[PDB]
Amino acid sequence: MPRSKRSKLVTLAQTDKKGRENKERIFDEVREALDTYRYVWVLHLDDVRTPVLQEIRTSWAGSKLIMGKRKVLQKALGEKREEEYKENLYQLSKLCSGVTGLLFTDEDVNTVKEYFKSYVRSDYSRPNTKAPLTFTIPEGIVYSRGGQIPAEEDVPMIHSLEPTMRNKFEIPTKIKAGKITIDSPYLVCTEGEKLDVRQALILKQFGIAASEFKVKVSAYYDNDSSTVESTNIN
Amino acid sequence: AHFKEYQVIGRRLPTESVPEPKLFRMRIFASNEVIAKSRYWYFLQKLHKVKKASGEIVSINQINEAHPTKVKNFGVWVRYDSRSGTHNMYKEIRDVSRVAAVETLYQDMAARHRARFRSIHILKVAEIEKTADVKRQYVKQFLTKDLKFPLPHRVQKSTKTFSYKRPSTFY
Amino acid sequence: MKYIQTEQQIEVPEGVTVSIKSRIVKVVGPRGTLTKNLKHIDVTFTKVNNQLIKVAVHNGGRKHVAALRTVKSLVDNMITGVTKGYKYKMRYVYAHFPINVNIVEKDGAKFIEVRNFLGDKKIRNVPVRDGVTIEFSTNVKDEIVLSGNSVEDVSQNAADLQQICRVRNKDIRKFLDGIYVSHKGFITEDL
Amino acid sequence: STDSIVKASNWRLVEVGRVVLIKKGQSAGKLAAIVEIIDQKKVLIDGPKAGVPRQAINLGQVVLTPLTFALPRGARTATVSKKWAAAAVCEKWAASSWAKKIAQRERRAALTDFERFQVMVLRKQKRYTVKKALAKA
Amino acid sequence: AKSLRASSHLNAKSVKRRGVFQKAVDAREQRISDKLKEDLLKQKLE
Amino acid sequence: MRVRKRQSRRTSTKLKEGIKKKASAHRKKEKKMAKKKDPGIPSNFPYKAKILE
Amino acid sequence: VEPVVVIDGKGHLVGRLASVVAKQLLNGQKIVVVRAEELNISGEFFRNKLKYHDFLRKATAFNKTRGPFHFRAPSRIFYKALRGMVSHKTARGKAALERLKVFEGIPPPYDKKKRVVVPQALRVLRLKPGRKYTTLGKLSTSVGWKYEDVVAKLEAKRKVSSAEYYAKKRAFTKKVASANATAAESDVAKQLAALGY
RNA sequence: GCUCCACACAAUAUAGAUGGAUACGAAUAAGGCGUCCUUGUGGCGUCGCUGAACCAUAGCAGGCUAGCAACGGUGCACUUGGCGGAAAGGCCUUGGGUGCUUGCUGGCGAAUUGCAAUGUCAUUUUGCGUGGGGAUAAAUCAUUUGUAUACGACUUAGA
RNA sequence: GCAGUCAAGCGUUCAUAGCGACAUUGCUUUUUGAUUCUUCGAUGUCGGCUCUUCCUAUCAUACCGAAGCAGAAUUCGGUAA
RNA sequence: AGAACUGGCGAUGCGGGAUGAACCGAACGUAGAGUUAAGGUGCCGGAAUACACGCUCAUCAGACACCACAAAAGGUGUUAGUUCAUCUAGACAGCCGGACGGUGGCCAUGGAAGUCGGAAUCCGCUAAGGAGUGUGUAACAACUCACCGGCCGAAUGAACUA
RNA sequence: GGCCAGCAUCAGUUUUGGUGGCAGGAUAAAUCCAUAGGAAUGUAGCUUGCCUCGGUAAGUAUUAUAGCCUGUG
Repeated sequence: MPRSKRSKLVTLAQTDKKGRENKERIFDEVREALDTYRYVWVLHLDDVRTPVLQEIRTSWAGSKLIMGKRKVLQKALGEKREEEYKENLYQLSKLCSGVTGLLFTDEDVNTVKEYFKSYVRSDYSRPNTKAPLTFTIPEGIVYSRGGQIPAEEDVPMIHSLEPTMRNKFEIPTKIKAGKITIDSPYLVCTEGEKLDVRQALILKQFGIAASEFKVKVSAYYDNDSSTVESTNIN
Repeated sequence: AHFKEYQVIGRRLPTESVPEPKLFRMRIFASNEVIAKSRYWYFLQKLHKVKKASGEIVSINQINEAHPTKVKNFGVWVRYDSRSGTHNMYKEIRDVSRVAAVETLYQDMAARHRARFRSIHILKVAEIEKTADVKRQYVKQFLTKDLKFPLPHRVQKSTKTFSYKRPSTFY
Repeated sequence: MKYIQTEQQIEVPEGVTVSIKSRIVKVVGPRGTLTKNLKHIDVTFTKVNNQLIKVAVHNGGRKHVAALRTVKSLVDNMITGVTKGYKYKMRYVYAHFPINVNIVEKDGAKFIEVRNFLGDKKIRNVPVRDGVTIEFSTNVKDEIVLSGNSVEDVSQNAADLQQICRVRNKDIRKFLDGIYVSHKGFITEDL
Repeated sequence: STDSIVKASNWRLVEVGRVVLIKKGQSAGKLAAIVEIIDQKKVLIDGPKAGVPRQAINLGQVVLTPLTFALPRGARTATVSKKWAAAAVCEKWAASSWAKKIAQRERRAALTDFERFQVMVLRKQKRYTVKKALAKA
Repeated sequence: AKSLRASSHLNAKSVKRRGVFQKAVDAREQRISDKLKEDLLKQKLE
Repeated sequence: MRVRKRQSRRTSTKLKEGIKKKASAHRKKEKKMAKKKDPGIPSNFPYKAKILE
Repeated sequence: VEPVVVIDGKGHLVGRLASVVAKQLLNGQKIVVVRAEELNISGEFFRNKLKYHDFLRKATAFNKTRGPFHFRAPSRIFYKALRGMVSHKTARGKAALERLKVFEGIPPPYDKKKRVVVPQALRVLRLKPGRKYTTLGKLSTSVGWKYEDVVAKLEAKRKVSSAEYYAKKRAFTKKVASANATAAESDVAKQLAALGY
C-alpha cells in the first residue's frame, strides 16, 4: 500500500522478538534430547497454566519437556520418513495435532502414563467445553466472586470493571451509587451447554474454576524398540 | 519516426607506436544513425578521456529483432539524472520487440518521471527467457492461463456531427 | 496498478433469492424482502450455481476495489437481515426526572415520543422508519428494542433517538441522562 | 422460484483465437485471429487467411467480432491458417448479418447510374405489391 | 436573540399550528362558507 | 455559502518582468556562491548473477 | 442537410454542445435545443454550485441593475455558455444568434418533430465511467429556479402521449414488416437483392 | 369608408429551399424487435459495431392519347367524429366526388436556347382595380372635482 | 538581539573540511504580587460633521468541541459579516 | 554598487505571446501564385473535438512568468521506483490462551503490590514473559501490551526517491 | 472595332494521386521448408479422491487423438 496504509503500533516495550535463532536453538535442543534420552512422548495440552506447567516440569529431575512450535518439533522429529532423525521416528510426529508438549524421559514407560493418569488440576471453562455447572448471579448486589460463596464473606465488585460488564459480558448490570447491582438474577450459563467465549470471560472474572484439567498423551517412541506405540489415556 | 537500434564501433584514430588499437562496441537506440553516433560519442566521453575529434566510427549497422513477431518480456536497466543525482532503476515491459519495449519505456519514463530523452540511459536490455523470472505483478497478471478481459466502454466514433441513433456503448 | 480484474464471492443461503437484471438489486427471504439502488457503484453481478454470486470490476483502480468490497458487504448485510434480521436495543437513564418514552400514532406515521427529559416541557418526536418496528423490552426496566430487516433503517433510527436527547449547556461528566445503545444483536437469538 | 436471476453481462471477452475485423489501416476490412494478447491495450493479431501480415495492433484500432475458434497460445502462422481452414470461420462470418450488411453497402457503392435506375424501377414494382397487400388483411 | 428565520422557532410554531391555531381557521372558514351560502340563498329567493 | 474573491490568474506583465529580473539575480547569486558511489546492481533484476561473470 | 435540427439536450455536456452549436450557427444551419433542464455538467454538483455562485456575486457597484445578468433558467444558462462563444456584438453574431433557439422540455410543435443528439457532446461517450457529474436542472433549482416542478408534469404527459403514439407506430410497423416479408422471394425481390437492395 | 376570401399588375426584399426538421421513454458495467409462458428485474431467437439508413425519385420545370392488371397509392374542394392549452393553430379519421398513377404494354411533340451562361418556377409586406361575404366607434385638445402633481403626469364629471 | 551546546539531514577523507531543521544554555532592573510616584527631541502634520459601500484577522447575536464546565459566570478553538 | 565588450531601441515597420521600450520570428518598392517561423489547430480565430503511452478530483487545481521570495516540511490524496527485514522448520492482519515464582525487590510512610515519589533492574523455568508499555483501585484485585503458543492462510513490514 | 467567358495544346511557378524498373541491410530480419534438442501458462494417453456415472484437482507423460522456443542449412 503506497499510501493510506494503517499505522503500525509503536509501543516501546523492552522485549523484542527472539527471531529464527531461537527456533534453531529449540531444534538443536530437540535433536540433543532425541539422541540422549531413550523414550519419547508427544503430550497434547491445548492450554495449561504457567505455574501448572512448572509444577509438571519439577515433578521429575530425570526428564525434560522441550516445548516449542508444533512445526519446529515436527521438523525435529522429521516431517517425513526420509527426514526422520531416527528410524521410525517420523511416525511419532504424524500423531501430533495439538500443542506439544514433547517429554523425553529415561523413566519407565509405565510410570509416566501412570503419573499422567493420576495428575489432575483445576482449570477455567476453556470455551467450546460443556458447562461444568449451572449457577445464577444473585438478584441483589453483585460481589467480586459473583455470589458463588456466601455474601457475608463476599465483597462488592469494584466500579472500574462495570463498563466491561455492560459491553463485553453483555450482562444488564446497573451501577447503583454505592455498589453495582442487577435488578434480576441473571443466569451465567445452563449446565451442559457449549459456553460462549463471553460466558467463559464472565466465569473467569467471577473466579469460577469448576473445570478440571489433566494433560493427555497419545503415543510414545521407544529407541530400544525403534518403533512408536499408540498407547493413550486421558 | 520509430526508434531504430544501432551498433557503433571506434578505435581512437590509430597513431604511431600503437598498431591496431582495441575496438569498442555499444548498442544504441536512436531514430537515426546520426543520433546513435552522437550518443555513442557521449558515452565514450564519459567512460573514456577520448573525444569525437580523437576517434572515428569504425562501423554502423542496424540491429533488427531476430523474431519481431514473437512476444517477449523485457526488463531494462534505467537511470535518470533528475531531479537529484542519477540512480539505478528497473522496469518490466511485455513488448513484441526490444525497440517497441524501449519506446514504451521512454514514454513511461517521460510520463511517470518527466524525464527527457537526453537524461534517460539504457545500461542494459534483456529478454526474460523463462516464466516466474518476472517480479512485478503488473506483468504477472497477463501470464495467467486462458486469460480473458472485456472492454465494457466501447465508445464508437461518429464522423457525423449528429447521430439520430442515440448510440449505445455495446459491446 | 489498474488490475486486470477483481471479484468477491457472495454466499447465497438456500432460502434466499436475489434476482438481478439491472444494477438495482432485490432480495427475498422468510423475514421479508429488501431492495437497493447500486446503479451509481458500477459493478457487475454474476451468478454461478445459484448458491454464490461473483461481483466483478475489470480494469478498476484501488478505489474501485474498495467500492466492490463495500458492495459485497452491503449484499451480505442485506442477506443477513433477510435471513437473521437485526434487533437493536437502547437503554435510557435519568438522574432526577423519570423519562416517559411512549409510541404514538400522530399523523399515521407512528411517531416515537419522549417527555420530561431532564425536566424539559418539550415533547420531542422521532418518527419511525419504514420497516423497523419499535417495541419496549419485556421484563427489562427502562429499555427499548428497535428491530428491522435492514441495518441502515434501524441504525439511523437509533442514531436519531440518541441524538434527539443530546444534552446542551451542561457538563457531560455530571449529566449521565440520555438514551444510549445497549446491544445490536440479531433477532435470532439464538439462530 | 428459488432461482437467483442474473442477466447477463455477456461481454465479448478478448481471448486467444478470437477473430477481429480491423477498421482502418492497410489491413482495414480484413479478419485476423488474436494469436496472443500483449497487454490491456494491445494484441498479436494474425489474419493469414485474409493475407494481412502478422503484427501487434492496438485494441482501439480494431473491434472484437462475436465469432471465436480454438487457437493454441503463441501459435505460428501456419498453425493459425490451418485452424482457420478447419474451423471455416469465414463461412460463419459471411453468414453473419454484419458481413451481409457490409457487402450490401459495398455493392451499393459500386452501383451504376443505370443500375440505380433499374433499382428504382424494381423498388417501385415491389412497393406496388407491398401496398396492395396492405389493408387486404 | 433568535432570528425570525431560525429553524428552531419555526419548527416550534409548526408544532403549535396543529392544534387550536388550525382549528380556529377551520371553524372560521366554515362559518364564512355558511354565511356565503346564506347570502346566495337570500339573493336566489328574490 | 457566500463565495469569497479568488486571486487573479492573470500574467501581470509587470510581475512577469519583475520575476524575470529576480530570477536573473538569483542565478547570478547562485553562480557567485558556487565557488564555496555507483548505485550498484538494482534489486529484482532476473539476471544479476550474469553481470558478475 | 435539413432546414432545422432539434438537438436533444438530455445527456449532453454544456461546453461541448455549446461549442458545436456555436459553429453550426455560424454556418447558417438552424438549430433548436430542447430539454435543456436535463443537460449535464462535469464534476460534482457542489462544484457547479460554487461556480455559479461566484458569477452571481459579481455585479456593478453604483448600479447593479446595469450589471451582468444571472439567469436562473436552464435554457438561459445554456445560452450563456453559447453567448460567449460567438461574437454577439458583431452583426454576424446577432444574425447567428437568431437561428438559435432553446426551451426547457419539448414544447409543441417541436414535440412531434424528430430530434437528434451530438455524439461528441454526449456525457456517456466523453466522460469516464463512474465519474461524478452535475445535472443542470438541479443547479437551476439551487440558484433559485422555480419551475422544475412544473416542467416535470408536462414532460410526463408528453412522454405518455409519445408512448401511445409509439405503440400505434409499432402496431403499424409490424403489419408493414409482414406485408414486406410476404413479398419476399418474389422475382423482383431477387433482382433487388442482386442489385444490393 | 372599413374588414374577410380569391385574382390583375406592380413595388419590397430575403442572414439565403432548390425532395422529406423521418416524433416512444430510461441506462450506457446496458438495450430495440418478434415469439412463448408461470405476466416476471421471466425463457428463446433476432439486431447495432452508425444517417453509407427509410419513403420518394422515369413523363416539355414533367405534354396529347389507346389499352391490360387490381378497387390499391395519391393531389384537390367537401364531409363524419375524436384528440391536442407548454408557445395548443396541429394530428388522426368516416363517406363519396373529381385528376394522375411509371403496376404493366403501345401511337405522336420536343430541335433554333445553335458547345453553358442560376437562365428565372419559394414567400414577407404594401396599392390600386376587380367579384362574393359583415357592422356602422374610440382617443386627444379644451373646461372641470380631486385620492396628484414643478411642467409633464395620475383619477373622475359633463350631448 | 548577542555568545554558546546535541544533531534529523547535507556534503570528494568525511558530520570534528564546512553548513545545518526542530530543540537548548548565559544577559535585557529585585522570586515572597515586594515595586512599576520613567512619561526623555515623531520636524512631520491629523482629526471631525453628514453619508454610501466592501473585507474577516468575529466584540456581540446564531450553531458546536475542549477546559476541575457540580451550577451561574468565564477562557480558548471551528463556522458564520 | 563600481569598470570592459557583444547587442535592441533611439531612427522600427510586420506576424505571434489577448495589448504593451526589451520576448520569439523577421532583409519594409506596388501585386499574383506557392512554401514557411514564431504561435496554434473546440468557438470568438484561419487550422485534427488526430494518432500511441502514462498521472490529476482540487469546497474556486491546471493551462503562470514554476529550473524564483513565500519553498522546510506537512496530507492515512494517488502512481512508479531505491534500500533494509520475515516467510509452508507458517509473512502481515484477524479470533483464543500464557504473560510464571525470590517478590508485596531496595529508599519516603495514615498506602503504592509494575503503573502518586529516588538508584539498581538478576537469577530460577521456559516458547516466551519486561522489578513492567497503558487503563483502574486507598491499597490490592482486575483489565490490557512486548513477546510466545492455539485456528484460516502467502506474500508481508519499515525508511527514502521520483 | 470594343467588353465577358469556354474549349484543345503549349512556356514558367506550383499542389495532389496512380503506376513501372532499379541500388543497399544479416545480399534485410520474418513467414515458410527439414532437422537436434528444451520446457510449461503440460498436448494425447496413463495413474490417484470425487461425483449429476465424466470432468474436475495433481503426478507422470516433450508430441502422442494440439502446439511453443532455441541453433543449424
